[PDB]
Amino acid sequence: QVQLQESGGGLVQPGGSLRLSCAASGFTLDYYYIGWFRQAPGKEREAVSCISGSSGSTYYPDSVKGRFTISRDNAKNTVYLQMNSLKPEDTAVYYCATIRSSSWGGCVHYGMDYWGKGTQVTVSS
Amino acid sequence: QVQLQESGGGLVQPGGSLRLSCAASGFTLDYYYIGWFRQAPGKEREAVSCISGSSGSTYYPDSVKGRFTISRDNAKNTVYLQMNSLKPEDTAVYYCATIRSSSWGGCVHYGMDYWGKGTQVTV
Amino acid sequence: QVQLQESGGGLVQPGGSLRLSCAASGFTLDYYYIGWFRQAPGKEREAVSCISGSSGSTYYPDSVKGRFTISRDNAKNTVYLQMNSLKPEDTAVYYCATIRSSSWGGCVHYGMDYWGKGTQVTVSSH
Amino acid sequence: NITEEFYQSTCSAVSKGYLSALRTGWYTSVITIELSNIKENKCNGTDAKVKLIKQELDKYKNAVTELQLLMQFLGFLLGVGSAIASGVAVCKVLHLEGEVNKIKSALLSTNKAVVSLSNGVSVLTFKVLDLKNYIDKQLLPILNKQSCSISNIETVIEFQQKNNRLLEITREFSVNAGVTTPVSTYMLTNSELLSLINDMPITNDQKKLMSNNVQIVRQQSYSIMCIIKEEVLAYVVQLPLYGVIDTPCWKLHTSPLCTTNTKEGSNICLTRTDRGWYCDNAGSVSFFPQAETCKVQSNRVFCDTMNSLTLPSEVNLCNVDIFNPKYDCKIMTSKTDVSSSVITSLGAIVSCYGKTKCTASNKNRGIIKTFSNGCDYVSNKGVDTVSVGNTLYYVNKQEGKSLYVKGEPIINFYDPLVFPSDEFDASISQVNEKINQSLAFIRKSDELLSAIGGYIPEAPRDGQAYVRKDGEWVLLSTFLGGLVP
Amino acid sequence: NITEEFYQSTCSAVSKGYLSALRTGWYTSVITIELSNIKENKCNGTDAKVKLIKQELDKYKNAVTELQLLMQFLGFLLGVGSAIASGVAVCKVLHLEGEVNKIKSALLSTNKAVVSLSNGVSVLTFKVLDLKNYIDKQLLPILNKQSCSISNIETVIEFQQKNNRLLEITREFSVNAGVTTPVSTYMLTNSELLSLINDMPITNDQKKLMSNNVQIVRQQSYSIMCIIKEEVLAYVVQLPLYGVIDTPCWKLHTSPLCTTNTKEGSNICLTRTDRGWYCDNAGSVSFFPQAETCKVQSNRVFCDTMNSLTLPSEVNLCNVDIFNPKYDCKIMTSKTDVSSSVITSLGAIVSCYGKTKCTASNKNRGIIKTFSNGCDYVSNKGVDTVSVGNTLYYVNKQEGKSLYVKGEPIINFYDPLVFPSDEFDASISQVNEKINQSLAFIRKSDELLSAIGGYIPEAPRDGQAYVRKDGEWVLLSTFLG
Amino acid sequence: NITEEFYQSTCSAVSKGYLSALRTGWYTSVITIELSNIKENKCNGTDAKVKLIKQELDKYKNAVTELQLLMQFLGFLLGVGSAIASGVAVCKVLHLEGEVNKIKSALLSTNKAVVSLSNGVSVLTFKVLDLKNYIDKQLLPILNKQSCSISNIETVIEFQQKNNRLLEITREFSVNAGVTTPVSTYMLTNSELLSLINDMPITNDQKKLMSNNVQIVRQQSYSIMCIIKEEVLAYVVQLPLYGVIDTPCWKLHTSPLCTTNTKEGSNICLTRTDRGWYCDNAGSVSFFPQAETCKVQSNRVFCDTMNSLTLPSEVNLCNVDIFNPKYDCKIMTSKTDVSSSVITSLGAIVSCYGKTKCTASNKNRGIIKTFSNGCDYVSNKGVDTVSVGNTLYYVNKQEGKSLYVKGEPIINFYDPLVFPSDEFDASISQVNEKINQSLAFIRKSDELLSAIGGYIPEAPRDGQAYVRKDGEWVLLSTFLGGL
Ligand SMILES: *[C@@H]1O[C@H](CO)[C@@H](O)[C@H](O)[C@H]1NC(C)=O
Ligand SMILES: *[C@@H]1O[C@H](CO)[C@@H](O)[C@H](O)[C@H]1NC(C)=O
Ligand SMILES: *[C@@H]1O[C@H](CO)[C@@H](O)[C@H](O)[C@H]1NC(C)=O
Repeated sequence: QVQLQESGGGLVQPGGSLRLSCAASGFTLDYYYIGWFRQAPGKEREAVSCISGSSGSTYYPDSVKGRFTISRDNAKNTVYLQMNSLKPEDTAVYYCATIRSSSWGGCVHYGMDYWGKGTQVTVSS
Repeated sequence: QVQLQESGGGLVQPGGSLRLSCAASGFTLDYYYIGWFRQAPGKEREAVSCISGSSGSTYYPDSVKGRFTISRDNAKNTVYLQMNSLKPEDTAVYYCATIRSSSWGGCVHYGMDYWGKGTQVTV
Repeated sequence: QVQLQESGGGLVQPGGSLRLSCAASGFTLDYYYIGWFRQAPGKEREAVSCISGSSGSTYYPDSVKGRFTISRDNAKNTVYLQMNSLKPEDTAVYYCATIRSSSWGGCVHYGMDYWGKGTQVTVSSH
Repeated sequence: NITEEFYQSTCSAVSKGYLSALRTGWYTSVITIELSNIKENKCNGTDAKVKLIKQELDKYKNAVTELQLLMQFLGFLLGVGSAIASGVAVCKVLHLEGEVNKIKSALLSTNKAVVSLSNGVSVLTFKVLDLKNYIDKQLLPILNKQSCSISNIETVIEFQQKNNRLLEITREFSVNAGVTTPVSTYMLTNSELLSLINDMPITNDQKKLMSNNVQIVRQQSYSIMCIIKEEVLAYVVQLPLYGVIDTPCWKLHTSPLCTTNTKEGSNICLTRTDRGWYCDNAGSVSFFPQAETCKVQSNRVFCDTMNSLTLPSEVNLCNVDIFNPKYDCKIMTSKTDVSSSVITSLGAIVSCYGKTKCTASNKNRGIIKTFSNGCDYVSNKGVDTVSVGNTLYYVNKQEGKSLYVKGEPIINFYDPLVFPSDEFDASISQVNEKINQSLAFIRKSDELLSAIGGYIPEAPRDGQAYVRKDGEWVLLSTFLGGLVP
Repeated sequence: NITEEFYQSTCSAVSKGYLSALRTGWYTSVITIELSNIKENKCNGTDAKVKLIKQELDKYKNAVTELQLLMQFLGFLLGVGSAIASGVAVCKVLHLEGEVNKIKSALLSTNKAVVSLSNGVSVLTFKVLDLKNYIDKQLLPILNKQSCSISNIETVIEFQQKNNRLLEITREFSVNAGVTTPVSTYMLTNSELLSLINDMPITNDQKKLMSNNVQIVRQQSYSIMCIIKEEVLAYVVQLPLYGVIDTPCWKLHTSPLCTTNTKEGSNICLTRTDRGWYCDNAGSVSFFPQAETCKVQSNRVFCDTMNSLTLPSEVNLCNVDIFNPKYDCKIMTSKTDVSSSVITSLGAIVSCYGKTKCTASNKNRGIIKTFSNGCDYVSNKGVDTVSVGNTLYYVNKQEGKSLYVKGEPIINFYDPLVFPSDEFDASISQVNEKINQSLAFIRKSDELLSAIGGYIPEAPRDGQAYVRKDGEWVLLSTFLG
Repeated sequence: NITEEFYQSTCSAVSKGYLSALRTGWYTSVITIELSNIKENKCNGTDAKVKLIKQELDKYKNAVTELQLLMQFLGFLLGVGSAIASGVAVCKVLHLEGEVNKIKSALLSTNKAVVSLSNGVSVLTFKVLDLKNYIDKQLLPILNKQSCSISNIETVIEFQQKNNRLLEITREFSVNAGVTTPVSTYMLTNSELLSLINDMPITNDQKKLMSNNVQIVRQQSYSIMCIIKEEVLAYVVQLPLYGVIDTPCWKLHTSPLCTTNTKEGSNICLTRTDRGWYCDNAGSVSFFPQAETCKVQSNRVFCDTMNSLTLPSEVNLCNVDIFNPKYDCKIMTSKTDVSSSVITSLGAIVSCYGKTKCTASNKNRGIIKTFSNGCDYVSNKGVDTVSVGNTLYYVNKQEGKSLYVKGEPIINFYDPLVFPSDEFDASISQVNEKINQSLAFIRKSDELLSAIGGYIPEAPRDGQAYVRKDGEWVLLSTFLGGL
């Protein structure tokens, strides 16, 4: 039942914008936390944005706060990561993940229950 | 069943003495604390004297201690408050009250379970 | 069932050595602590040596530590107290005692469950 | 004077001679610390003495800020109370507008005062620490001007001493969410408490009891952080009122009473479940099933009526006659015959069953008694320890005489074939009821099986009549030879 | 907004209007104190100040050694966790080779840092006290030479202030076997905790909740003494993660419901056993049977999911219709009609039985209601105390409206002759089941007992023929003559 | 070398490899603080240093006065002890005349001494603080005369340091009615405790065990305020004696085993109630039903025999064969099919019933297993957390091998129609006993109703004789001639 599917990856120029989408099927959002994660080559995978399914409250690490914003559309059952003013250091595979709020343990890759297969974003000259 | 009846009120001159009586009916004293309270006109009601039904131990606030003494007569089932060297500021309505020692919560007007209707003393 | 039998008492000269034996019958040592106690004339009875039936760990009071050693022979079911460099102050009746480790409460005469009838040791010179 | 009785018949023991001290009510006092209103600490100082003051002054400010953020067996039968409901209510009144001003005006020229609240409640008030006066009159000269007129260390030490109490009160409250118990000596010193008690609206006998047992009073008290407003720190201290004193008390100890058959699965057991503290109180008996909620000091027993049931005085009868018709004594039944001991006031009850080794020893003699299977008892006279299985128990050594009351263990009065062994929350009458029902169904079923085994089957189904002879059906014709002529 | 409903039919009451704060997870932070490595204390000085320094200095050394020795009703239905399993795991990783150096290097130029441990977990790290810097820059000049430069008294006092935190932290751990809770302000000051919360990987809603309720956060946290190695003292602080906030909560209060017949041995009782806190949570209901495990702050209720059951939302039905077919409401039964009271959020339930005196009083008026036998309720408006027997209860004075829902007490719907009174862990369907079973066994048995007098017994075995007349056997011989 | 076995048949698991440390006895030591006897402090001095001395001196006097007023699942099967009976008894003896003098005299030339009390008990005594010597040699020379010889500020401070221990000891006792536990470092420092242990009448193995685990010793000790008399303050410290060490221990975890039928409430459940810590001990097994009363330090487990039952070693059979004829295994029954998990030493037991979502996840993969209805188990190898309903459990990460023992859940062996599901304090045989009784009355009563219809009803009652023919009663006269 439960699946996640990221899309919207591609080559961006620095300072440009890109929106990623994560379609949820098989469960309801309200009961979950939705997160965006990224892993650049060779580097350990790191959190980027979390949102509460119920309250819509969000968490942004210091590194992307201001540049990245996460949103959700209940009618379309989809969670979005808008990326603004992209920098080459943002080149990574971006993963969608979720965890039931009952089991919530922070916006950490080891604290997630379901994972999408990812979509590659590349910021290049 | 439970009733209280104060008596002995009247007009007194300053420096005079007066004894009030409180007849208990409907319960036994041994299981209760008996208190004398007074409320002067316009003023909030205040404690005056408590006694233990069991031990006969007594409590007097500072203002009347020495002048007022409380005693009990088991044979007559009545509690007495003797007042000596009375002052005009003692003019008040004097109420008899009681509470079960099981529910005892101090010699305070908010800590009583049954109240007599009072008898007026004027100095 | 349970019995203790001390032996090896006798007249020793000061500076001499003596070995006492304590035969256990009726119970298993593994579950117990075995102690040697002594009572000199007029004095209260005092501990001298304890041993664990299981681990073989031992306890010697300050007064005899170094001079006295306790041992056990699993094959013979017997506990031995070797006494070296004996002093006249060591003259006493030596008792074997035991307590279940479940009830262990120290190497003290008031902390024992079974007692032997004793064996007399005298350090003297006619 | 302490005595004890062991009842062999019911495997229980009553210790008596105790005197009551029951918390029946609550008194709420208001403890205040007058605070200094110190914003910025104007100083260019780099002098050691003033430096100590700024770290210490900072501890004072931090504590205020910190406190401000803060305010933004049969026990299952007991009811459920709200332990600090009275204190919180008084604290609630202090939050009403104008209310703090009443208290604040009252305590300017004395440290002790009675104040009537807007809801009519008259409370005793205590200024236990004046930090406002101290900082504003002593250290204020170095702190209120950029230009800083310095400070010395003997003054510094004095400041550390006075400020420390505020820090500890804050500390205690910070890890107890503003409600502490027992009330510590930082919250309330021994002298402070004593004068509080002396000025309390209670009788003299009560004043004496509390003063001789202030350590108990503290454990039954609550400190409730209440409000910080207009340089006044106030916490409510909720003190116990002991409205029942010097009534007889007794402690009921109970232990399992089982049959002693050799086969381990053939035994039945019974245990009085009504163990706990009992006190005469106002014509009834206050029963405290969880005896650990009571604290004993010599022969005085302090309990809280919040942890009691109120029982008819006939409850005492379970001790003299457990089958008495006037009170239904509570028991549980089982088949779990494990060994244990209950150390009583003046001895030990030993329930030794199955193959367990159970003994009692003396200090100097060693093992002096080996218990046989059953429920038994030994007094603390000449006995120092008891061992049941792998468990060693030290007995209580208090002086007093014991009485061993002999009687056949009542578990012998039950027929194991109809004994309800799976009753946990039971009683004598309930068990009796089920036994009567099991016996009823055996009277009736045996009558039924008898009458049925008595009945004869059908006779043959042919055109012939049958009569009954010698346990079988015989033809009627057989017996008619001779009617002619 | 708090309201309350009393159900006369089941002797229970529900208080609602509460907001949830459930600990769903754990965050582990690493708190460090940088230590000084001081062997011998060289001075032949017998000056009071150096003497004070030497006695106080000994207290520092003793603390390190001491810390070194250190690191070498339906509650029974709950599961069993390992409260500090996550914290302990992080501490175990810190003992691994190279690991402390990672932390120590990380905190070289800042007091706050995110450090990835060797297993990939990124923990927040905090150097909260540098005693190394203090002794090596302050005291090293007086203690590291024969000729001893032997200052004034304000330094003695000063050493005591910096050292005091270390001594108290050490003090706490020594009597708690390296694990303390609540987390004291010695373990973690108010400012430290607040910034920890601020730097935590959580939502803004969570950050706001935790910062406004730090006294609760401390009580739901653990401090785990972890390691002393290479002049670093480190303990793990295990902090609650609140993944459920602002969902509706309600508290169910219950009390025994008994029949009130005059004959004492004739009464039967029943009590709803499902009392405790309830919170809506993810389409289900989180149930906390031991309500003392929850802490209430105004209308916010802090609980731990470790102490909950997860129930179908149909569990709410026990409140409106206890015989509803969709959820089997849990109850206990007895014949023990003892009197008691349950103080609720907004009033008081009184179970008054037998000859017990049960009353309610006002502040100024005194006794205003005497309860009759049965289960009843009063709101806290105009009522101040309740007395049951010798037990006085003060009621809660919080504002809110109560609703008394009338209905016949259900214990009256049961026939006492087949009522199972020795059910401790029971429920509505199970009790119904036994009554059906008890009724089955008396119908069937009476059907059997009816078959006594109607069938014919054996005739005598004396070699004589018998016929049947008037309900007994008669000799055939009788009729042929 | 910790291992674990899960038994699917009974929804339980045993963790082994632990070593015992059982408190079997008590040692009572007497800790003393030598006091100064200082009435009035006559001085009109208004020097700050002397002023500090008068406030601190008052704290000392207040502490003394204050201390003086002071001295004027299957746990329900456990017995009831008196925890400080031995300590209190030693304290009672200390109130006897001459007794304090013996101790006071003993510690005259040493701070550590063994003293035999009047009832013959030989106790270790320890003077841990000499305030008498400090005040009489430091403070007393300056307060001697009205005219007061002002002490340097550094001397005053030293007094605060020495006196502070007394204030804290008094503080602890004041809020604990003279009995504290655990024993704080104010009552007894680590060096003091360590030397106490070293001088104790115990084996070297015990000395080794206690010294390496002093923090546990503190938690299992009591400090009992005893007496202040003749300038001697004395409190008894009651220390644990560990007479059983290094015997095998194991911990039994249990969880509800229920049927998984579709119809809600049609299910029956069973739970082993004998969970807790178990230790081999002297040919028997010591059983601690409330496993929270024991503390585990690595693979060592500290328990108190005061909280145990002593059971036949055959109790272990419930692990291998719960229907064994030699020990009647204890169980509870219910219809309460709620979901939960029990975190074990090396994994997690999961009881997942009804509509509950029950899963186990890994750190990096996320959810890796979804449990089906029933009782199941997963090891901690490759699993990091477990969620049952809305409850997240972190699992223990200790190294060790697990064994999954397959077997049919025994609840399947029961007919739900005669199953006693409301047994709380039950056992295997008792449940059988009740099942047999319900089955007996159904065999027999149905046996009886059958064959009742086989018997002949009564003949007419009209004073006429009847014989039997063709299944009915016929008048005898019919077969005669009227004769
Ligand atoms: C049990 O039956 C006997 C006689 O059949 C009667 O005397 C007794 O009162 C009954 N008790 C109960 C509890 O039914
Ligand atoms: C009890 O029996 C009635 C019929 O007599 C039936 O309608 C009801 O469903 C049964 N309930 C239970 C719990 O057995
Ligand atoms: C129950 O009855 C069976 C026979 O059907 C018998 O084998 C078994 O031993 C009995 N068990 C008990 C506990 O009576």
